[PDB]
Amino acid sequence: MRNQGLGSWPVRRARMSPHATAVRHGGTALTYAELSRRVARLAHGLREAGVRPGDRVAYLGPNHPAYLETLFACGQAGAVFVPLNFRLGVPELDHALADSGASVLIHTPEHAETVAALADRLLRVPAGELEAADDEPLDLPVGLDDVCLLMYTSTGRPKGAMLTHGNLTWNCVNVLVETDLASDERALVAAPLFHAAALGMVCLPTLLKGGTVILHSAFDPGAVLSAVEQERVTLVFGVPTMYQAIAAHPRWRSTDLSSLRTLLCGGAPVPADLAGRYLDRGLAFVQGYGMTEAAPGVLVLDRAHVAEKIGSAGVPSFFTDVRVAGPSGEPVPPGEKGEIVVSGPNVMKGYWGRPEATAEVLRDGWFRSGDVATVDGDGYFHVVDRLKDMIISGGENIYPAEVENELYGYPEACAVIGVPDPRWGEVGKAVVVPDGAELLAWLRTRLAGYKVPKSVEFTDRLPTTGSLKGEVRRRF
Amino acid sequence: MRNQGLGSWPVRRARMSPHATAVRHGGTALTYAELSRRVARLAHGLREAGVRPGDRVAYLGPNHPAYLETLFACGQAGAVFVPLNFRLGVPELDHALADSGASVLIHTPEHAETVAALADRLLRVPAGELEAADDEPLDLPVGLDDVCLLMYTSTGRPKGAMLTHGNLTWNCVNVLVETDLASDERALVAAPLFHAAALGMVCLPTLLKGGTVILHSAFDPGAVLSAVEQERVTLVFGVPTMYQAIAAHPRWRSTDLSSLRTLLCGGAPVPADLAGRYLDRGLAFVQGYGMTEAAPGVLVLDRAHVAEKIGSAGVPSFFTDVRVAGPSGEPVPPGEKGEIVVSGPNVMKGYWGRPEATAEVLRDGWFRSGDVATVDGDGYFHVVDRLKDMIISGGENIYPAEVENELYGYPEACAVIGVPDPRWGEVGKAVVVPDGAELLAWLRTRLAGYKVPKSVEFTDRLPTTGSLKGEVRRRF
Amino acid sequence: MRNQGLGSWPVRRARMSPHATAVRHGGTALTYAELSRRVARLAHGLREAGVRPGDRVAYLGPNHPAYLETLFACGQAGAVFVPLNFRLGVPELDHALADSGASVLIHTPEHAETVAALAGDRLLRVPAGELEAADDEPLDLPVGLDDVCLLMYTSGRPKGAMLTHGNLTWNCVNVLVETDLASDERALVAAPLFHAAALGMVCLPTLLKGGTVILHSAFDPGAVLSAVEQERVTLVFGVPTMYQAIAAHPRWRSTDLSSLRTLLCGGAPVPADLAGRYLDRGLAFVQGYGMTEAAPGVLVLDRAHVAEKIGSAGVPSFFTDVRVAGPSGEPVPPGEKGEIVVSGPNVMKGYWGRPEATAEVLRDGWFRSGDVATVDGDGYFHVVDRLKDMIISGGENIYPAEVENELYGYPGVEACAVIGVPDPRWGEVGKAVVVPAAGSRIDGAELLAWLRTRLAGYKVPKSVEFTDRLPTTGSGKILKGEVRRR
Amino acid sequence: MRNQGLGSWPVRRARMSPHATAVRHGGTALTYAELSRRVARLAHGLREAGVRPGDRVAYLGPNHPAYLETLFACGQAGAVFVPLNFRLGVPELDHALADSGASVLIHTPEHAETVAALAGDRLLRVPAGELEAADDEPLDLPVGLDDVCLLMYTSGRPKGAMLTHGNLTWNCVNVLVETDLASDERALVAAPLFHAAALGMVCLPTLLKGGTVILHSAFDPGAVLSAVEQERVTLVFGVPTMYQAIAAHPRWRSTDLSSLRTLLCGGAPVPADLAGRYLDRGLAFVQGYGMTEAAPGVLVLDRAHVAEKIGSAGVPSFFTDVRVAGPSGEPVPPGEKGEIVVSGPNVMKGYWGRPEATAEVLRDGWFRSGDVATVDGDGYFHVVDRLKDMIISGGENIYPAEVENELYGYPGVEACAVIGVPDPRWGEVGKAVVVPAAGSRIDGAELLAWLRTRLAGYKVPKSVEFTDRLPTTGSGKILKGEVRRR
Ligand SMILES: Nc1ncnc2c1ncn2[C@@H]1O[C@H](COP(=O)(O)O)[C@@H](O)[C@H]1O
Ligand SMILES: Nc1ncnc2c1ncn2[C@@H]1O[C@H](COP(=O)(O)O)[C@@H](O)[C@H]1O
Ligand SMILES: Nc1ncnc2c1ncn2[C@@H]1O[C@H](COP(=O)(O)O)[C@@H](O)[C@H]1O
Ligand SMILES: Nc1ncnc2c1ncn2[C@@H]1O[C@H](COP(=O)(O)O)[C@@H](O)[C@H]1O
Ligand SMILES: [Mg+2]
Ligand SMILES: [Mg+2]
Ligand SMILES: [Mg+2]
Ligand SMILES: [Mg+2]
Ligand SMILES: [Mg+2]
Ligand SMILES: [Mg+2]
Ligand SMILES: [Mg+2]
Ligand SMILES: [Mg+2]
Repeated sequence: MRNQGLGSWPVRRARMSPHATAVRHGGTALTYAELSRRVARLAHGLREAGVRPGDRVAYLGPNHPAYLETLFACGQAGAVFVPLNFRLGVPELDHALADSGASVLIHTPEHAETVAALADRLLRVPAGELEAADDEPLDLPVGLDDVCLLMYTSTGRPKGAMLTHGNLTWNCVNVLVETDLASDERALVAAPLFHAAALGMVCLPTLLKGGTVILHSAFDPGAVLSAVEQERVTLVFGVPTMYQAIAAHPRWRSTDLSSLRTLLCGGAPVPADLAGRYLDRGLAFVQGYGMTEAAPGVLVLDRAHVAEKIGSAGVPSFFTDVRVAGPSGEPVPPGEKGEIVVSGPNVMKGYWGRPEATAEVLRDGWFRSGDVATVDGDGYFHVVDRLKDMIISGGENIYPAEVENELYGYPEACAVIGVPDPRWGEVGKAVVVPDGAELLAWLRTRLAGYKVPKSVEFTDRLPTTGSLKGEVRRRF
Repeated sequence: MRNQGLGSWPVRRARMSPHATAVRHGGTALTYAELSRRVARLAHGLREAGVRPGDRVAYLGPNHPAYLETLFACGQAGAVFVPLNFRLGVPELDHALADSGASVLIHTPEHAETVAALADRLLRVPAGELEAADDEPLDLPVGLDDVCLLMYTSTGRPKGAMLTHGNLTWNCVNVLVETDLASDERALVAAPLFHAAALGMVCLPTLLKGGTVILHSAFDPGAVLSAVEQERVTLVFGVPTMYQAIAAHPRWRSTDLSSLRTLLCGGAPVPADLAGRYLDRGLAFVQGYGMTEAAPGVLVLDRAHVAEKIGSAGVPSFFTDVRVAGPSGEPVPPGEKGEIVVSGPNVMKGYWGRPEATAEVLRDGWFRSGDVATVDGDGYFHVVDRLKDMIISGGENIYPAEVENELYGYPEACAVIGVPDPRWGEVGKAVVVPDGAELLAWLRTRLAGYKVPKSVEFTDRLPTTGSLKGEVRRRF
Repeated sequence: MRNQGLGSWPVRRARMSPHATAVRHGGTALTYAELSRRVARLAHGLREAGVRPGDRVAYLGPNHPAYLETLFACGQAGAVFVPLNFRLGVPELDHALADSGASVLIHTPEHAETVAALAGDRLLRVPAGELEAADDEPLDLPVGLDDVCLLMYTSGRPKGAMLTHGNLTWNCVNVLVETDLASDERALVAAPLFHAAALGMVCLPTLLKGGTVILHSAFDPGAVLSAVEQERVTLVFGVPTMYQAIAAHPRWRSTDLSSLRTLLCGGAPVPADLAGRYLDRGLAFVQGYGMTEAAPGVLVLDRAHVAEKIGSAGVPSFFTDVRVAGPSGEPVPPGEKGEIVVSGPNVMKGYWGRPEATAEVLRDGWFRSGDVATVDGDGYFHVVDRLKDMIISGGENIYPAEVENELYGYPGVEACAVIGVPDPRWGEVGKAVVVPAAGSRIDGAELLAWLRTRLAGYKVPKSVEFTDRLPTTGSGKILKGEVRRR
Repeated sequence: MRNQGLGSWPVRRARMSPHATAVRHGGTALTYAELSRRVARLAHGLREAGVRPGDRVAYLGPNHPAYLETLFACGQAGAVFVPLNFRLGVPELDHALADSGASVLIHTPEHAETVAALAGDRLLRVPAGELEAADDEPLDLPVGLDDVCLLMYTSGRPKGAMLTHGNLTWNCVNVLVETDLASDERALVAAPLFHAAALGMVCLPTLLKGGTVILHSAFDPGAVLSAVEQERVTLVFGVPTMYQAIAAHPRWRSTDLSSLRTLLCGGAPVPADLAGRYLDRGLAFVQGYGMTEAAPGVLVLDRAHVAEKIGSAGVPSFFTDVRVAGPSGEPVPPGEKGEIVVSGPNVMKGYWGRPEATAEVLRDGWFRSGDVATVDGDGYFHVVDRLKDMIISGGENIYPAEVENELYGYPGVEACAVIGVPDPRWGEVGKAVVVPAAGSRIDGAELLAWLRTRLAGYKVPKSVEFTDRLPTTGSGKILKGEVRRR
């Protein structure tokens, strides 16, 4: 078989479990054989619409069978898939389509308006039209080092992370090594497949294991609770906010959750209170740390250590290597702070048409996360902060997230930011929404003096749309 | 991490589950951390004994922790491991050591006599001596295309199958894709680790998943039954003969088997009667077809189809491609006979220092199994016979195994062999152990005339040590 | 340097010989310094026009600096170059553009009309020299030797040969190993650069060596002779028909040829007449055999061995392996006929979008030439015919070239071609198509009767049809897609 | 052909120029045909003696056909060649054999005693020419360009540079691109083949081009001159000390040097005296800079640019990238000092069994030269000193070569060396070690007092110790492991 990439997956799965159900969405159920044939038809269709090896095909739409069909079809046509972030403005879609140089944009009816407003040598086709009339799979030569997809990463305009067929395959291998999945898996995907997390951590590994991927086009806590008991979901991925919204809904206590085997949380660390609430209900989080550039898995905190290592990001996935390094590039003394750097077959080729930006951050197979961390005696990592947020005050490092985290012990939302100073170069400045007074004096009971902000401004709201933004700087 | 091969596995597993038990043998229990440190010490030890990248280290001994320690140590030293078949004569050991050019032979006390009789620029050291006094892992550069081990294949002298770190890694990925293993796996290894089957199908995948490998230096049906209930085994690999011996032992009915989740059978097809007996007891066989040259997995018949497709070899493992091909090299019309040929990342680099012999059988990534087969409408394969046993009679193919299989319906053991003929070029000759008469007339009720042997010789015993041999030819 | 491909060549060469003349075209000369600045301006320009890694850029025009600028600019932009046969009509160009999926076409002004008529909605049509951006700093995109450099179309429908950066780099290494080029070469490219021959055998190796490529937009033997003595050409590539026209020109005696060091001849063998005419003016041919799919070098017959091994295609280039194989695939009894099969780092990735057609001719890195040949005890290859021109008649093979060779011995046969035609008795039978000399009269029955004299009856065509002209390539090979016409 | 490595070179070359002389050594000449038969006999012989893929075979002896036979036979047997420094004592050879893990040692008869004293239990000791098997059919084992061809030991303890088949192949491509070699080269190898210079810059490229390698077992300027005029040498490699001894010989005027086309000089820059002495006999040096770990080519200063860019190490070879980097790793303000870092397919796999020492100097395919240098506006490199010879004195850098350069200007300083010596005030301070001319008397205090005249006080050594001779390499570089002696 000449196609070694994701394009071949539907065909390989169909030889193994043709009649097993692969995708559920509204009333739509696709078996593996139905997926293979629908993929082979869209591939031949992209060929006929003039798609050639290395060409980019964008998808603008929600979690939906068309997402996976476009993904596998691209692979089958030797093309590069581009899953757009469906929440972005026209200017931003335009930027993503210009940069990737997409030659075809496949979209769902609800985006038809927005698609018609996009900047003219792009073939914009509604999902289902482009599909052709052969349903025998193409077998084009695709190696694992060939780019499978461009995933745009939000300090500059967005950059396309080049994830190879190899990157996503080896990420799925990592998941199968560290988590226990089976043939009879029923995985609920209510996080977006346009993020590496839903796609890499749950969708692809469930399809590869011959289980069922249940897609929701939207996140609703209630639909997720109903889905869990009605569909007998074994496997869910979410970010803390999605598990917060689920636990907080009226039917949290009423819903039957005995079917859940594996609850994956990524994106950010699970707050202690949230982990405790799921634990109280018999549910333990597997916590993942990762990034787009690692396709995305890097560290796993297993359900056994979730309580024993509170707000650890965990240990390396099997085929990855992870270290904390200085600016010096060398490993730091254990317990000391440095930058998480990642290496392995899951790590990206680079940023699409940005080779210099790539070289700042990728070198000798090692990717710079932009995360400050410590490694404890047991090789468990502890994320401190974003290296970009770091304040330098009389040559001493201040991690806002440490100072912020103390401010939250005070009787809503806060940001600590760097501010020029005539003699220290930079000094802390707390921005707080509440009912006030100068209790920086409380912070002086809690922090190294030099870490305490020298000023505190009260406000009414902060740019907290992130679901906080360092545009707080702009309001110094 | 520069070592991408099996040598790195103990270190990667120890970052993940240090305190979980990896190996049980007599009273010996090794945790992953204990395995990593023991491996790092044997690696440094091999270095100090003058082992350099690409050097061969042989192991002569039974299933035992020293087997895995030598395997991982070789990998860690950038060396090539050579697991000898412990049942072979001195002349045959000599041939395997000459051909591989082993520079170190590590052995267990019981083989000390035999090792002292071996032909003088070989360093012969008992297991445990060579071990050194650093226990920090070496990180030498090892790629997946580097040879991990030489596995000798029984029509000529034995040939060393070069299995790369890549071959064994991708075989383990295949196993994790098609079978459901967990962190809490307890796998019994009473088949020899010097075969690709025990090593590739069970041992490596169980270690990679963070479970426990229970080794028995010998096959005893009784010890296996006791082991299953006393140790709570979830996972067993065997050949039909080993499952035949287990089911036939006094304590078959008495033994508690509720712990068994996955029963793997390989080597040959499970006789209907044997599959039925395990089924009657609630136990379903996953059947594997494979060969040394595929590291070794190729086809899987899952527990769901074990009854529905009796004596099918099954469908391709996910990352493999399998076809029946003519001498013409092309796929054959469905249902027609041809040679199973295998392709994929599990398939060997070639036979050690035999490039011409390799080229007869490996070409464009495709390996010739030497197995005649058919593929049915559902893509399920059916092994007919060994291409080498095929008889050509007036230009028509006779598969002895088909004729033999009819002879076994007659009221012990039989072989059908080719025999020169003045006008047909070759003709059948049945060799039977019983009480006789010429009931080739019964075969004429059952077979195409041209397939019926033209003569039948009765005998007392046949070379049935294989646990039949085409040395029956020699007694034409 | 992250770009290992041809896109990095102008920057690697500008570091060593910045002020040496790289390209001469009439009154225009680029130094290596200027080539690198122009290539980098065009690569930036292409990217501004939406060119991204793997996109296809086509060039329509003759031998021109813009050919080499577009080639190198594509590599620098991580893109794939598509050199179009500039003699094609718009239906054939439409096919090449659609199959390739070119999203940009650069053309010289004489193709403005052809370009206006192309099937194009998502093709940017650009006149050469209108996409030169302000930024002249070389881009350094990650490009490996296994990345595709260009699609070169075959003469079924045209198939796009995927030549990698490695394929073309290793062809140049083959040329440097077997031919003696120096930093003062003055190479005349009067054959088309859209063929592998001029590009791979003369153009790129000369640029690699810091030499001067002299381009002619067209072949005129009179321009070639003026150029050799005026420009002191050291190196020429041509097919035998070019070298014939050069020798049959009135200024062949008066032209100073003393500068000529290396005469490369490919496409077909040099007739004994041709060798003799050049021998007597001191000039010997290095004869090469190759194909598009080997980028293109495979065999060479050097000037030292043209004497004893007459009509040989010669011996393998250093990094290339060459064999004659059975219809099986297995090597043949030495002396007997089989197919030339080629292996090495010069051999293509496969045909673009045509994986099944690729697998029929490319397995285990061995390419099926479609050439029938023998190999002698000395490893010298002898090309007999094209496999697909074979005529099977009562289950015996007939080699038409053996028959055409005999037909040339008959008074007033100026050109001919023997094709397979269906027949119920024999499956196939030969038909001769013969072009008579303008001042010669030929009886069909006498011609056939005379062949029967010379050949086993099974080889002799059953019929003869006369014509004024046969379908010949720009070079002068008979298409044999005159099966269609008779 | 499954062997892509140097092991296949004798068979690839026997196909093209079988009867051309490949190697001449006094009265012995091998044709390419005979080299291939001998290499194949030895490869079979090695395998009979238990040599398998990846095993190490060492050669102890001078420049000799057996060097090249063992090299190519190792490749053909899938094995790794270990060319030992034949000037080493048995403790240093024992180290090289133990670190390499050689399981076979081929030696010429003059090393019979040294070889008898080696620490060996599992080493087969073999006299050259005693492992020639009957089978002369080339083996074709699978060998990739990334397989290790040879371990070349560094001058800590010696480190084994893993040079791949690719590394050495791509060095030869670099040589063919930048130097004008032809099939009639007659290359004199009077420098040792156990160094990368003679092997990679002259020997292998000449064999690739179907030329003749003329080997001398020893360097004697009188033999070199006789050989040039008698053998009509076209190509020579040497370090400046070899070219100095050749020019200071009585038969330099009477020797016909007219055959010389290419003079390659590596190791160190040619003094202005040397260039002038060769200029006046019509001869110009192609000057190369390189190291073992780049197989070894990196920079070249061609004869066309030796005039204006005096003391330059020149510009990068075509397939090699070269930069000056901060202690950071980042490129430096142009004109300022940093370390030469090298990238390209010629750069080694790493040091054998020494992955940590490798990672200190080799990341992202960039190798740290240990050379301090500047680059000018023209991309020409200027080597200043070795990084590890730097003297840090009150946190200021002192370049000893800048100080030794000034010391050479003082009456009767024949040789000298400046080393770092510990000091409590400044961390480090310089000490001069000076060899006086046999007929010169020098006051230490006056020498230092005069340096103070010429240099900032912080650069001037605090002490001077006199000696009769300094530790110099076979070439003539000062070891600087005279730190040990003073
Ligand atoms: N489990 C986690 N714990 C803490 N921070 C995390 C975790 N997962 C992701 N992050 C943060 O989010 C980044 C990933 O960004 P993205 O590629 O957009 O998913 C990481 O580099 C961290 O800064
Ligand atoms: N499941 C199976 N069914 C039938 N034959 C098998 C099966 N597994 C292995 N074999 C046979 O045994 C061979 C493997 O030999 P070995 O490499 O020694 O294990 C295959 O090529 C088949 O001939
Ligand atoms: N020297 C030659 N002698 C005979 N045929 C040749 C020679 N050079 C090229 N050819 C033919 O031209 C074909 C390549 O065509 P093309 O790829 O279009 O250049 C070869 O496969 C041969 O059939
Ligand atoms: N042309 C040259 N000019 C200056 N130093 C050189 C030159 N060629 C070689 N070297 C020095 O020799 C080193 C290589 O030593 P080796 O690897 O033992 O040949 C380089 O790193 C330089 O320090
Ligand atoms: Mg950039
Ligand atoms: Mg053989
Ligand atoms: Mg000029
Ligand atoms: Mg096709
Ligand atoms: Mg033409
Ligand atoms: Mg000679
Ligand atoms: Mg070390
Ligand atoms: Mg020396």
